[PDB]
Amino acid sequence: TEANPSNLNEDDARYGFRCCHLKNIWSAPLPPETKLAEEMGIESNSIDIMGLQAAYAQLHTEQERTYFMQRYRDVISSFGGSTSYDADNRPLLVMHTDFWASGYDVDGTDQSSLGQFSGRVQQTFKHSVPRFFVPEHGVMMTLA
Amino acid sequence: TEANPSNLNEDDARYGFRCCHLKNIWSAPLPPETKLAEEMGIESNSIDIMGLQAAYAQLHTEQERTYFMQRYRDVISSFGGSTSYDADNRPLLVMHTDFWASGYDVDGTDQSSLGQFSGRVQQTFKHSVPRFFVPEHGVMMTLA
Repeated sequence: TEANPSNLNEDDARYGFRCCHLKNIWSAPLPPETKLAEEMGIESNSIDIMGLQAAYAQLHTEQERTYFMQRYRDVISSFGGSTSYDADNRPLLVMHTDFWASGYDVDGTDQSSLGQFSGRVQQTFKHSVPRFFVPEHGVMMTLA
Repeated sequence: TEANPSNLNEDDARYGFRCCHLKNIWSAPLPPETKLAEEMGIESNSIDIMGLQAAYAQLHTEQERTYFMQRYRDVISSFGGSTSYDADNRPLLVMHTDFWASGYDVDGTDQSSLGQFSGRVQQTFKHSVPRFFVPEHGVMMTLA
């Protein structure tokens, strides 16, 4: 929530924010506040089995939310409904491309560099956005 | 359970008993003694999860009963069996008809009644019982 580009720090402002590593077991853990146990109160000597039933149901709603419905839009999708991008002010994703960056090695050829190599990665790529209709004034930003 | 027509009160005896309003949220509530919680005892520090399981099962039988199997005949139907009308001494329903009672308005036509109306409801109707076999002596009663 920085208010001005001037509230950003050296690195961020010049290179952009940092993003998440590709997903793996250690970089895609369940949200840190994930419940590991759900307590349910009980009268000194008895337990309301009907309440216990509700308790679970309630928990279920809580979990679903924590695990994958943390964003309003996703909760509404949960019900089988939908939301315009104006509903939560989300930028509209118009096109997403992804590709691997490969290249070649350069062979060292002098007395000491003979048998050495330097990797030069150089990948060509196309990123094409199909004719899009702009309903209101604004910006079309493309990032990498 | 009145024993003699003479044990009936003025209104009842002359006009018949009162019946339930058409079903709606406030006139078709779950039977007043419907369970809102089912307690299950538990040893001071532990709970028998196997018992809890049975507890629910038992409850289920209790609920089903309260909600819709309060009559013997309905419990037996529950098992996929059947009962003669002699089993619980139920009168045999031979024919049930239902219809709406509409009519017309009568227009007022004198100096003060001009522009006034009186509703006269008058509905024609047929109630036909298909040839029925009477197995034993008795009565064929038709009520409205």
